[PDB]
Amino acid sequence: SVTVKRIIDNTVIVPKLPANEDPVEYPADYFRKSKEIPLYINTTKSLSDLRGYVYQGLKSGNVSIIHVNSYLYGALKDIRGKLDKDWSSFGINIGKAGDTIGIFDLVSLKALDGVLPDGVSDASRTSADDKWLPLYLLGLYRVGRTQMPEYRKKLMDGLTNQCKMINEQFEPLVPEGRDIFDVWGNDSNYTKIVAAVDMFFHMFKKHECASFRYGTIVSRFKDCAALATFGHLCKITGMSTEDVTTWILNREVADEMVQMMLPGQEIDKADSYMPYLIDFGLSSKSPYWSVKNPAFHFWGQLTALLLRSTRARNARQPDDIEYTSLTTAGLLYAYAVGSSADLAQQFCVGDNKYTPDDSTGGLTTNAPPQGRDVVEWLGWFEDQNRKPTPDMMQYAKRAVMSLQGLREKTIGKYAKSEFDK
Amino acid sequence: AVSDVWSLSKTSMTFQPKKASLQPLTISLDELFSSRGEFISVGGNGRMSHKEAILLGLRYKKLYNQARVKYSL
Amino acid sequence: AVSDVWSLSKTSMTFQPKKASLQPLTISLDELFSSRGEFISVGGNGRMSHKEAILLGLRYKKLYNQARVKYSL
Repeated sequence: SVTVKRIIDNTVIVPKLPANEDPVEYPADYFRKSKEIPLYINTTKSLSDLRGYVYQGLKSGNVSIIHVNSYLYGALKDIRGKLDKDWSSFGINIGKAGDTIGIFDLVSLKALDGVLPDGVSDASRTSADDKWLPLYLLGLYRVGRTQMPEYRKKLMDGLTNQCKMINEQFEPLVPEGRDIFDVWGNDSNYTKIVAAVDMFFHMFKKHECASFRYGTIVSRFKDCAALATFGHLCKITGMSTEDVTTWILNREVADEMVQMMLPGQEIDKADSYMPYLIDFGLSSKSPYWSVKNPAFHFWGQLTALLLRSTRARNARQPDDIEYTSLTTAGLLYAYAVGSSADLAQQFCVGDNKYTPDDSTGGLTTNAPPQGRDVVEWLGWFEDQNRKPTPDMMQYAKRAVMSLQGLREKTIGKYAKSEFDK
Repeated sequence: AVSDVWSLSKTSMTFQPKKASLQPLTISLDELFSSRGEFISVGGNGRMSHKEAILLGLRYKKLYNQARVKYSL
Repeated sequence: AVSDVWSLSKTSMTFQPKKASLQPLTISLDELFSSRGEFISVGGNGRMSHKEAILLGLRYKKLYNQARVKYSL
């Protein structure tokens, strides 16, 4: 290690900071000490009798948690799908070609409480299950994560998909309408239900019960916003995953990308457990969280913003990262992308243009590099005393100056404060 | 022309490109210097090699490192 | 005139049009360049050919690639 001494009297000082471990947990590590996904659902104590329990519990608030699990179970466990191709994930194969399979093929276990203190039951209940009633319960995980003025925007269509079947019925109230759904996300069995449903119909899309994915689709990749940022950055720049990574100019971002891309996580696999790594309890610390990739979040999102992103505006500004360096890297990358458009003929009728030999000339090279090669741009930047030019400053100023209604502690709020003054 | 290195201000150098399909960079001494006010300010002395006066003379156009990886400069 | 290639300023090249009914482009070195400061900054010296200086000469109005596909250049 490095030795530090004080100059005035030649004494040794050892700079110390409080330990900060807290490492990320990969989906593949779960399958080296376990081979099943435990789903503790209490034995179905009378099928039709449960439909009255939750019908009133959601009607006038305070519903039983374990009763919701069993009702969804005893209704969805009869949906069967014909396995076209073989299926495997992380070691355990859940079937093969020709076989029939159900939603709850993940390993079901039985809870030991039975019935929670008598929840208010209801007598008047006909065949409303399998139609619209179980679909409504799954879609309350979606509303249980949004607290902004968008909860009366997603629950809007929630009382439209249930009307497709038979009747138009609304359960939760106005004041304490959202104070009962955020509890559900804490119950690990409920998260395992909505994830298994979404995973099932992702395989069997042509089945008519796929419509259930209305309130289950938000689960797919819930804790993978860092991978979303990567995807978004590739689309907005138009360049490939490999070429984008070669534009990483900061060490902390490099660390995070290496962490994000660790081999053998089934990241690009079709039909896998990985997308639902928290909901299936495969991980308690997502390696694909934005919070665990703060530098890459900031850098990736700022660059996207400067390239006219609609999403990056209101993205969180992370704490405890080297803002000034990530800004320069982001400015240079965006300036490089922004200066050099694609621009090439795609179709022709008689004649077409080419220029694969003619690059410059010419000595009119008082201008930035031609393409998007990071090497040429780093060389060109080195010629500017590693300092952003009036041109880049202006470019970034144009990119932000129009922005309006920016929130505290967002990348939008940051960028404007930085480039427009 | 003064001084001792300003005599080679008319003849040009040819640098071989590093990329498979690219035009070779042709450069002369007076293309990177105005007269004497620019030549004395940067670091141009009387005693200089023709290559060293070109290489270290790459400042007026602001392209030393960019021409270093694009061409065999 | 100085340098060696500047003596070709008055005489002009004629470029054949690539399209049938189009008038040939007749261009000279005097039209493409200002006086001396413009010529001794772009890469034009005196060791060049007449064609090499004409092909480099497309810079004053910025018209190389436009004349490349329109004419037999």
